[PDB]
Formats: sequence, C-alpha cells, structure tokens
Amino acid sequence: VLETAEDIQERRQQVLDRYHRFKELSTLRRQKLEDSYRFQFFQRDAEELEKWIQEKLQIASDENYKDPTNLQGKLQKHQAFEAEVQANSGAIVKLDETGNLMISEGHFASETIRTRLMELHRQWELLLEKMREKGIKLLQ
Amino acid sequence: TAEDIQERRQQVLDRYHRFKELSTLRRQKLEDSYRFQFFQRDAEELEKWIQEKLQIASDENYKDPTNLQGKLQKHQAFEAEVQANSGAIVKLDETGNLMISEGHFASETIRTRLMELHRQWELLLEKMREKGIKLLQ
Repeated sequence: VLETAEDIQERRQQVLDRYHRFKELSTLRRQKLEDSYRFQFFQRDAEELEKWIQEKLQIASDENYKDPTNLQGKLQKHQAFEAEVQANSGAIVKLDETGNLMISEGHFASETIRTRLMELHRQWELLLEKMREKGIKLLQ
Repeated sequence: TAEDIQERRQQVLDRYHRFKELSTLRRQKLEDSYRFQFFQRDAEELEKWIQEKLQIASDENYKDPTNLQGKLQKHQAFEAEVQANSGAIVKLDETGNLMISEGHFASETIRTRLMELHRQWELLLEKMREKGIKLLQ
C-alpha cells in the first residue's frame, strides 16, 4: 500500500540528474554568461574605489587657505584622514585578487583589466604621497 | 611672529607624545570606526542586491508570453549573474571575521549581520535551483 523510501528518493534523484544533464550540456554558454557578469561587477568595484580616491585627493589639498585653527585641531584632522585611508587599504588588494584571477583564466577582457588595475594603483599611490606631503608640511 | 609660531609647533609636538601606546589606542579607535563604516555600507549593498534577486525569482511563474527557449535563456542569465557575484559575501566574511577576531567594538552586530546575509544568500541559491527545475516540467 505504501511506497518505499528508496523509490521516493530515486524519483527525486532522477529529477536532479535531468537538471544536471541540461546544465552540463550548456556549459559553454553558462561560462560566457558568468564571465560577462564577473567583468561587470569588477568594473563596478573599480569605479567605486576610483570615485572615492578622487574625493580624498580633492580633500588632501582642499580647504587649504591658511589655517587660523589650532595646530592641534589640524593635526588630529589629518590623523582622522589617515585613519580613514588606512581603513580602506583593503579595497585595492581585493581588486588585484579579482582582476588577476580572471587574467589567469584567460578572461576575454584581460587587457582592459590589466590597464584598469595599473591606473587604480597609480591613483592610490598618488593619494598616499599627497597624504604624506600634507602630513610633514604642517609640522615643517 | 617667527618665535611665536615656533612655540606652538613645540607645545603641541610636546603633548603629541606622552606615551606611544595611548596614541596607538587613539588611532586604533579611529581606524576601527571607518573599518566598521566600510563593512556596513558593503553589507547593505549586498543585502539590497540579494533581495532584488529573491523577488525576481518569483514574478510570473507559469505564464503564456514567453516560449520555453526564451524562459530557459532568461533563467540561465539569472543563474550566471548570481554565480558571478558569489565572491561578494566571501569578501564580507573575510572583512567582518577579521574585526571579530581582533575584538572590534561592533563584534556582535557584525557577527549577526554575517549570519543573516548567509541565510538569505543560501535561499537565493535554493529558490534559484527550484525555479530551474520547475522549468523542465
């Protein structure tokens, strides 16, 4: 009167095997779609970091009139600025990992990834330089 | 003014260091704050993206408009985008778990948000495989 557990599980297994067969037969299409999306996300990531770096670069030389404010207050402002920037030093590291992995996989946008990375590393190294320049040139 | 503007940069520089460890605690306090801010902004972004996905994974189920070939194409793009973004939650785990391992002040909030993120990501995957199977009927 009752159906065996084995029969019930086998019915589910057959549904899964059919589903897996269909994904396997369309592996190439699936690969290309995922590759396109991975690049889209990577570009989104690069743009987010880039927009931020430029914002902090504008600041690292802006609001610079003469500074009738306590040397102490200006000091701790720069220390706050330095803390923010240090807090975000992980962003560029993650871009590298992402971009380099696709590069190592022969992703179709390798060359665009390559130049995008050196351009962000350049803007990043710049920000760290102008941050130091501002740091010592207030003690002088 | 030459001597005046030299007393200032000497008085501050004098108090600027009285014990290095206290200075270390201070900027550690500042870094922890911004590190937390970045995590929160990233978590809400992934949270928002995941919910948009769960919703899409159920608009029209068995309708007439699109044919089987078209619906299957749309579903494969859906799975593709989701898998393409599976690194999003990995990076948050790394960032959030590092703060927890340090004794960061918002540890509880962070631990709790990571848990809920994984739960929702897991059922996005689940629902996704359900929709896929349903299309083979």
